[PDB]
Amino acid sequence: DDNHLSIVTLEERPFVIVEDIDPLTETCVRNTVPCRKFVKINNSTNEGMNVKKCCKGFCIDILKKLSRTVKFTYDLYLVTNGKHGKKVNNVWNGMIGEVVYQRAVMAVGSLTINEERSEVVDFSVPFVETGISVMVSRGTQVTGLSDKKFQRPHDYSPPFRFGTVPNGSTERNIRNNYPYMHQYMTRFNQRGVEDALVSLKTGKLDAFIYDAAVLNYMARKDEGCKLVTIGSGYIFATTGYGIALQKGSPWKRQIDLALLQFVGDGEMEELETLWLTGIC
Amino acid sequence: STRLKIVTIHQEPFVYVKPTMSDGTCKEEFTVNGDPVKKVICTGPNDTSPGSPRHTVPQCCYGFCIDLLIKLARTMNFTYEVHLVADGKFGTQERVSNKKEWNGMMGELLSGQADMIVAPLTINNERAQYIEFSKPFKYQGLTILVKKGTRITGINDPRLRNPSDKFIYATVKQSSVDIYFRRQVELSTMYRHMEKHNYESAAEAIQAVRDNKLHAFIWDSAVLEFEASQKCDLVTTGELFFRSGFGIGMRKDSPWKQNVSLSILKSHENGFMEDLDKTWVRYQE
Ligand SMILES: N[C@@H](CCC(=O)O)C(=O)O
Repeated sequence: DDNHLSIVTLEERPFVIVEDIDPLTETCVRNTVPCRKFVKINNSTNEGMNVKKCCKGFCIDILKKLSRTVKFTYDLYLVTNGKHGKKVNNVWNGMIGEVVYQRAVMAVGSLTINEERSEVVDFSVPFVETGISVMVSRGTQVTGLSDKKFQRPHDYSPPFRFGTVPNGSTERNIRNNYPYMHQYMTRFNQRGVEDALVSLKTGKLDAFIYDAAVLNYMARKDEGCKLVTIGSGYIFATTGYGIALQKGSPWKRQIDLALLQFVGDGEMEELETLWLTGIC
Repeated sequence: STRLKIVTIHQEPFVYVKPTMSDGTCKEEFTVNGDPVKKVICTGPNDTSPGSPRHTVPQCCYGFCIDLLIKLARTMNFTYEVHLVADGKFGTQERVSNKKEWNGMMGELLSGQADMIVAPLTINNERAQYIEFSKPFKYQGLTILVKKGTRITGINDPRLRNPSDKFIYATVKQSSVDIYFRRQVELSTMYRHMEKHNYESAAEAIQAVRDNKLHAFIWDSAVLEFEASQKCDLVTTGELFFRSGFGIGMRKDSPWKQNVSLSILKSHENGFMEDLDKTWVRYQE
């Protein structure tokens, strides 16, 4: 009861991967765990149904280890009110919002630790290193986020075409730090990572700016090893993914010690080899 | 209220320690950007040899961690006084007797000799059982320092994993690296080799690699990469075999701990931390 926790996640391969359940036997198998998704009946009603799906991936394996070590059970669900988390008219949506508004005891996923989120939720120790990286076709001459081609894009003719996936930690950082860059970039907003890689590969974008851990993975998997992150995977604004918990959560202490134990015992390295390797 | 007692440790480029001038002040110097180097007076033992008295003298302290302290104190509006850890160590928990005790900066923080550790202090499970760490102010890991020309592939090299007295390697006593090798049973062959050779300080180990008295030094990459960048007779080898971060250390009931972590996050996000890296860590090659 008090040991059985509502937990929220969000698909973002390879950290969280969602699969359809076998119509028979309506059971999740192999390395997967049950995860439900609220799906609307139509757009003229608030009626919806939870759909039973199956979840796996690097962060799901972390959750499994935490459940075993810290001794809790859980009911995992996928967020439908936004994505990772954005404050809109002073109200948090996404995984952060689910925790703030007490619909979830914790959020487990590719959830970036930053200052403004830490004002409304508690974060565990970082368990995956991340930050902001820049993906380009191999050889592209950009030094980093502070390259003038990004900071003063109209000082070049034609200007560099670059964008991010809006409404997450990367856009929030660029909006605050580089106002001119930010208002230029929004015309190149990408709906998601997969769209952005297509845009790069077909020459509609010159650079994609995004979460470092996801971008470095996508570079390792790129067909032909043509797309790279700059600086051999350099990271601006270094941070990590953290488990988000409600402020003052009684679970934070044991989650922190468990994650630190996993790192110190080498258990994290095997998860990295299992989920995050690629040819390039 | 009261000024905070800050404990730190000599560890270039995070903390440099130099004598005061004759008048008891710290010489005015300027960074590689031309800006003044911020220095603080830090007291610490005049004799650092083992088993010796630790009567103290004022000294000058500066570096990445001292710049970070100054920023934290300005942000959260506390005053402070800095001293160097009396026993020269970062901190491990050792059996005494069935008691255990913490040494190093860890022991000073838990005993009240310090109120905050500001140093390249590795966040790990063992220490977090007893103190509060901030979110990391630096992400790094472990690597291996050797003399230029020495070829070892990394942590899985047979000269490490099947050791003999023909190839000596070591780390710093009573450090997080000591803890790491003592903890993992799969590393016990290496741990037993290193226990015969571990050094009292990183500086002494690095000097011993230069003098060909130590063939490999296993230590923090943030430190070893800096050393290699300045001393071209030294190189790192094998790339990071473990990843870990440095955090500010406080007692679990410190009133400052929430805002210390928020300030660290803010500094990563607005480029302050990267400016410190440009000033102190990467600028040579
Ligand atoms: N991990 C990011 C999402 C991707 C990004 O914006 O870089 C977040 O938690 O907001």
